[PDB]
Amino acid sequence: ANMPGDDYFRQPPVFDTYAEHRAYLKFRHAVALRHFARLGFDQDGLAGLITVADPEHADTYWANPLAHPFSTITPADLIRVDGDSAETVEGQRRVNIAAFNIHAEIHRARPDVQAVIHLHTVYGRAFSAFARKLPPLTQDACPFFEDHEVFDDFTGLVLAKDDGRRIAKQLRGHKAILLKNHGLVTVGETLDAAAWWFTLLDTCCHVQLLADAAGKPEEIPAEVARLTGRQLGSHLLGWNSYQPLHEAALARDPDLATMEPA
Amino acid sequence: YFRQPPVFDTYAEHRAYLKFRHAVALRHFARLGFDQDGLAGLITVADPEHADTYWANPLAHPFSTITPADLIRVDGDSAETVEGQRRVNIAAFNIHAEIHRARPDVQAVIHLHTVYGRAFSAFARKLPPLTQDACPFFEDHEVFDDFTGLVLAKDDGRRIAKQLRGHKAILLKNHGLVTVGETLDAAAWWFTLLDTCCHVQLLADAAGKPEEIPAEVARLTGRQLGSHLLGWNSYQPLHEAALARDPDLATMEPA
Amino acid sequence: DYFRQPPVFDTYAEHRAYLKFRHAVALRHFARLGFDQDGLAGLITVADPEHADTYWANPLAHPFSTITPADLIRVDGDSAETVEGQRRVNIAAFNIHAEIHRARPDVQAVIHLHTVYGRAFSAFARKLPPLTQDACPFFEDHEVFDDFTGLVLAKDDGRRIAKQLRGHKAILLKNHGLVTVGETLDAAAWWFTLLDTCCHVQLLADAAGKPEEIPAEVARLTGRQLGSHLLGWNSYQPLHEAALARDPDLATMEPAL
Amino acid sequence: ANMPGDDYFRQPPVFDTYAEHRAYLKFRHAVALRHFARLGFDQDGLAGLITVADPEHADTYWANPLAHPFSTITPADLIRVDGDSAETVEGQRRVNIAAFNIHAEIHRARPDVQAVIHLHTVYGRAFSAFARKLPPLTQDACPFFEDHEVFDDFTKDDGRRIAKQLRGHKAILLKNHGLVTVGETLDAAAWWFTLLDTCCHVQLLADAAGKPEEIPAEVARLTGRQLGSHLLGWNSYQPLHEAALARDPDLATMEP
Ligand SMILES: CC(C)=CCc1cc(C(=O)O)ccc1O
Ligand SMILES: CC(C)=CCc1cc(C(=O)O)ccc1O
Ligand SMILES: CC(C)=CCc1cc(C(=O)O)ccc1O
Ligand SMILES: CC(C)=CCc1cc(C(=O)O)ccc1O
Ligand SMILES: [Fe+3]
Ligand SMILES: [Fe+3]
Ligand SMILES: [Fe+3]
Ligand SMILES: [Fe+3]
Repeated sequence: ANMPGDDYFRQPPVFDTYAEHRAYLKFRHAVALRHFARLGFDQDGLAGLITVADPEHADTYWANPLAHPFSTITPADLIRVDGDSAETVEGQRRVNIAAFNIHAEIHRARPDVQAVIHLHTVYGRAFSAFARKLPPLTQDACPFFEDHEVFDDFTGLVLAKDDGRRIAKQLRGHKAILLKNHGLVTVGETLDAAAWWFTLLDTCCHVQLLADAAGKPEEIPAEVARLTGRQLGSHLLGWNSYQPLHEAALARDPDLATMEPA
Repeated sequence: YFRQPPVFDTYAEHRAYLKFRHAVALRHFARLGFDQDGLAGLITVADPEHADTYWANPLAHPFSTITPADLIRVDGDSAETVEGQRRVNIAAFNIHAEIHRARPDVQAVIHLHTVYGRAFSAFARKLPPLTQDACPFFEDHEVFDDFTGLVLAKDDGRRIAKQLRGHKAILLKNHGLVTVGETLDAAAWWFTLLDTCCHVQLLADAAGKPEEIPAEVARLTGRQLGSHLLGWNSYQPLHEAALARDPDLATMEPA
Repeated sequence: DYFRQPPVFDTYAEHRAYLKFRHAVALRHFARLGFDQDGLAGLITVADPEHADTYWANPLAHPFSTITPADLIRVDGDSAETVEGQRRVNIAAFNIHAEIHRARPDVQAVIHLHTVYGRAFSAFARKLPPLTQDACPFFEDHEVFDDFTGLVLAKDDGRRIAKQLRGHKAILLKNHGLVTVGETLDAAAWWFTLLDTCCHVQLLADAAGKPEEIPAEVARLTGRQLGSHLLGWNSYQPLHEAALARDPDLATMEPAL
Repeated sequence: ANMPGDDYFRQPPVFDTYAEHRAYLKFRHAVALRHFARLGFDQDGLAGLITVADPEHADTYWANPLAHPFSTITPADLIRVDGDSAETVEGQRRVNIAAFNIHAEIHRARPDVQAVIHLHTVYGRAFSAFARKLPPLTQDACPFFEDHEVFDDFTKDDGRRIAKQLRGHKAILLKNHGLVTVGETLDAAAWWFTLLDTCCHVQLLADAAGKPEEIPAEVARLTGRQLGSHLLGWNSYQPLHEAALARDPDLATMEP
């Protein structure tokens, strides 16, 4: 309505060639893993995965390889994985096939999505144990209002594609899904937006848990939550919100910063 | 016994001091983790010469890397950047400009989105005088008891400014904390202290049923520890600690 | 093919050098997590591969953050005397570890560190529920030691703990803290790391409300999938590597092969 | 009881000269402040104070000066303060006179005590709001069992009242305020402070999570005797001192 004008926010970049787009994505992919490591989302052993669709090779995805610590990962460590077979088509190492099954099915169900993020975190795990939608407790939780789901089954590791299919079906067109008794998944039209939604979702889980422990807080009414969610929950806002996180992660590691593509 | 805020002979010297302190305060807040909030956080500092214009951190610049040269000067009425190229967060700026207009005594307004501040703000409740450290807020802060989404209309900023009255802080319910100060330093101390007090209150409420300090004691304590002089002085080691962490920024310190 | 396998060594000397290096790095990993703040309380023992009933240990009072392979001491199981090195072990903690080692010839390493979440959860004298997938490795595979008699200054109290542990991967010493074991140091250190985080999650969820646990039959299946030695060993690898990357100086002490 | 023999633990050092003793104490004092800064106990503005009695000059105390951040302090920044007047007798800067009044009265009441520590912390502040003794919830809390008090009022006369309530104990909880510990050495005092804050953290979390069971008094008292002596506190602090040194090579070089 009285939202800022067209030129207020920065726009996601567009690239001439697939190779230029790919170099940009692999760098942002590595930086996002460094950002998540610094938040402590790298402690979960082999559980964490970020997939980014290759712009040129349909139905193949860049991924962090099994067991590589997020804190040291570089673009050259990323592997490209075939969606259907989960086989590595570029690189030597394998992906986490269970996590990858979930991601590939989400990617297949969501052609609009460039990136899927699933990391095992403390606040995310704890909140997921309630099998409950994230309430619109504060303005910052409103981007998820009427735009996330709870996957209300838990059948162990997703070793059958059918489990991935069921998760993707429950996600529908939403930005996030809570795997009950498991943890958070976010998606985005860009890696940047996906990584912002993940960061924000974990912080919202933290806030909700603490407020519930401390007393009986009041949530924002639906009508205001929905308005606020429209204001703050768009791809453009998510992409823009991620930028200082990317930049801050660069400033922290001069070595990674030097690998930024021309 | 206490140090006094400095006096300057020229606007240029005063301005350079303010911009340096402004950037260091952002580095202090980044180190506390208050830089995780995307585009939400804002600190405004009145320019000492140019009435009704305010230095601000620009939209999307990470607090951890910001320098004086990154700060933008923004016109209070239009929210237009009049010095620098980048834009301010116009929603947050609407709140700050209205508070500045309502409070000629205030040099600085701070609003950052934090975990403890967000959580506590969800209760729409004044911060109790639970410990000595919470007493600076006792009978000196308000709750803004409305939430209508982003503050995109100056009128909503006006309402917040009206509710703040002469107080040092206001809790925007279901949103987060705002503090003010006669100096940037005092404002940044109040913000730091308020977040810690929110943390302590939430933990104590979760753990059981704690007892507050009685109002009579709280008010006396609050007078002792809630003055501008105390707030300004309390901030000094925080400024210095932030400097020690970045030698590069430390070299940009004016004389 | 998919998972890596623990290494096999041709000589006791090569095995030993590998273990001491991994032992030091594990202590660096735990320091970084803040599990080094407990004064003298924390202990990791690693069985020597050649010398029966003797154990490498971190020495009393050496900070985890600076420890190197050369600082580790080898301790006799029965006497708790240092047989290699100069310094003494924490004899109370060692009594527990020696008895567990004696009871569990399959175990290479025993880990006991005093942590905030571990201590807090241990105050409830309660098994760790299968609240999330990550807690399932402990499902039907850990015990609670349901006595607390002070420092373990008698072998007999170590015996009681070892008896209650049975064949499990972990035991919660009530009003005290966590102990994990493993067929390798790596797996033991992964179980400890994971156990502490699971204690954290359980405490927060119980504080926040009334969460629902995974049903037993699903928990048991998940626990078999994620609770094997192979999975534990593999899960630890990025933690070892991340600790190395943090200290180039320690990283240079890595043995070859 | 079944406790280790004579030579098992290291002993606090003895010096032949006050000059050597003093240089040792000032170095340890600076390092302890670095240790506490790293724990985040430096966030509390002007609130935090560590006093260390000078070994030679009666009723005078080394202190961190008002408003110097803990993270950067060196031995040369410490000031020596007269107990009675709170005047700086060595150095230029002033101490926090309010906090110092509490410390000086504690020192006066406790000739056995070398060091008094009062820092404002999150878990300490929160737990102190309950005006309740720290229960023997885990082994680690047992050093405080029957060896700490709650000051059941609101903050020289105030210092006197605190010192009276502390009696011969290692710690006192200032209700609705925060923690104080003391020690026969700086090292032991700093260990008790570190440990006390962690114990407050554990107690708060366990009380939030449900209804935990404490160690019975008889076992708590035995455990407290095993782990709550000066010797054990001194020894427990040593890795914390050494770890703090390893973190700052620059401070490490100032070691006497
Ligand atoms: C067995 C396998 C293919 C992968 C291992 C693995 C997967 C996951 C997960 O997807 O949640 C979590 C932890 C973990 O270790
Ligand atoms: C639409 C717009 C002007 C600004 C962005 C923006 C503002 C705020 C806020 O003021 O609370 C929080 C997050 C955020 O992204
Ligand atoms: C008296 C003695 C042998 C050892 C010291 C000692 C042991 C323990 C323990 O095992 O839990 C914890 C702390 C500590 O200081
Ligand atoms: C007025 C004065 C001498 C000191 C100020 C001061 C005292 C205290 C305290 O004693 O608890 C805490 C914070 C603080 O800022
Ligand atoms: Fe998973
Ligand atoms: Fe805001
Ligand atoms: Fe122990
Ligand atoms: Fe105080």
